[PDB]
Amino acid sequence: VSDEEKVRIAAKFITHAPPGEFNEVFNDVRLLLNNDNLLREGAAHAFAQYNMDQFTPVKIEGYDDQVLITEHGDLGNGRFLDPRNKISFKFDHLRKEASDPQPEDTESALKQWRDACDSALRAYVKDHYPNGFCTVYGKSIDGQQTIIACIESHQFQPKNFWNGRWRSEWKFTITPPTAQVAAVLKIQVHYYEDGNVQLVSHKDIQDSVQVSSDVQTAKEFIKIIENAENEYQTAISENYQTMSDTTFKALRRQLPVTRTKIDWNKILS
Amino acid sequence: VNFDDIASSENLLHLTANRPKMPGRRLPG
Amino acid sequence: DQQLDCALDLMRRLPPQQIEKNLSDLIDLVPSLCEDLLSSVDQPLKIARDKVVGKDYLLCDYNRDGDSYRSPWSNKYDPPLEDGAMPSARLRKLEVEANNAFDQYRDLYFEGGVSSVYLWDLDHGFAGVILIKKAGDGSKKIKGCWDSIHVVEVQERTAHYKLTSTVMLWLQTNKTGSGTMNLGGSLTRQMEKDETVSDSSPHIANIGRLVEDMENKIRSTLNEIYFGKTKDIVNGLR
Repeated sequence: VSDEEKVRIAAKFITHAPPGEFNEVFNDVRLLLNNDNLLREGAAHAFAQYNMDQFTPVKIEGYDDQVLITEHGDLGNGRFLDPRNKISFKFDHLRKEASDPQPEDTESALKQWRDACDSALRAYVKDHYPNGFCTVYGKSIDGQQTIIACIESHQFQPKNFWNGRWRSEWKFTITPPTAQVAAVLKIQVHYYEDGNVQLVSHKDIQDSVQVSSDVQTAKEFIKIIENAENEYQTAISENYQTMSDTTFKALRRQLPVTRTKIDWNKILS
Repeated sequence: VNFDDIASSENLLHLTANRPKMPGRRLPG
Repeated sequence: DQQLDCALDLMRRLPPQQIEKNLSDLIDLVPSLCEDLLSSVDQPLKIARDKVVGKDYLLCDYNRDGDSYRSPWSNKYDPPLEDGAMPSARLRKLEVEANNAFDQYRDLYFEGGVSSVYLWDLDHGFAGVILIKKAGDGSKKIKGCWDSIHVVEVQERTAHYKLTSTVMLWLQTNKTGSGTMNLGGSLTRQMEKDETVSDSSPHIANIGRLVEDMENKIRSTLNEIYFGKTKDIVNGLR
């Protein structure tokens, strides 16, 4: 196995760290590769990739509420955009710290829509998530005016050997009188007290909404998001119940039909 | 950029590490 | 080092859904740990067919030699081998005994699936693995699989038993719900005990009760962790 293949594997592992365990996974891989130069040069991308993939929320000094690190905010040169506070900031992927906030020109013909959606979503997120954060981007892709709503929520409890994270990304492609709606909802949970058990799930959403006033549409968008996310959470709950009451039970009995543990001398006859 | 900066997996305990080993078997190719 | 410790730690964290690819990636990353990783990283059990006896048997590292695997029924390697590692005559007789006993255990608790027991000599006794593999019938669009890997060390009037048991549990469904949902992985537990060895309480009975007690316990714990704990975590995400 070549050094190039070793570092590709190292980068892959790093990018597959479960939520809240990036440092542990990074350290393991670093000690296994045992070549800091190779790691630096061949897995440099892996830190940024992971953070943006995970919608890592970061706190900026002087601004309440946090902002999500996502591909949509990547300003290059190690800086990221906070469309709500109209700022750019430096972000260190390794130390996961923001620094050097600077006013950033955010003006756009999407400006007022991004803002109406953002204020509505922020309220939706405070209500629906215990530890939620959201970042809404307004940009033109392929000339099409698009609102990109990103939601993150996590609960890290390494001391109880578990971490979990929700991520949702909603894309509204505006084409009056109708907006095209695409979304990906994701959940990952990791439990590892004397084991390694993980829930991995995601659902793709495809839909459309009537577009009207800036304010009314925001209401429409958030209503779509709410119905979809509740539906998904409900379906997940339904799967758990079915896995518990049907599949798990059928895999192994609690006790043999005798309703007593096995008499092993008998079995040996 | 510094890597000793990033701390730190104090490793979990590994129950499978101490099971009886059956030494002296050919590896797969 | 320490590389072994990190390797195991990494397998505790990388998604179990890619458990097989994880291991071979890890072997590629650190070629020198190959034997250690192959023996300490548990993997889903594979079913092979013993053409001679017309019975299924389970593949894992413990019945492997080179690229071939030993059937517990015919006591032969497939692909055939000139000098494959075999159990002594004494231990082979016990192994056949254990396979017969755990076959009935399998039927009693799992009402299906496949079982296999492989034994091997130790300095002051012997060890063995008891493997059970059971696939779900796929009802309600849920695919399920249960793997038992019970590894026992016996130090031989009375004997000391050390049991390290891993159960793997995989649940998956692709309802439009819901979208893709995968809930899987494994738990490991360990027990030790001295017990009398006698006519009425032979080694196979002693190991039997140990495996049964352990597995009943783990079944209950899987229920709590999979359907209690991970669900509670989801609900608080929320």
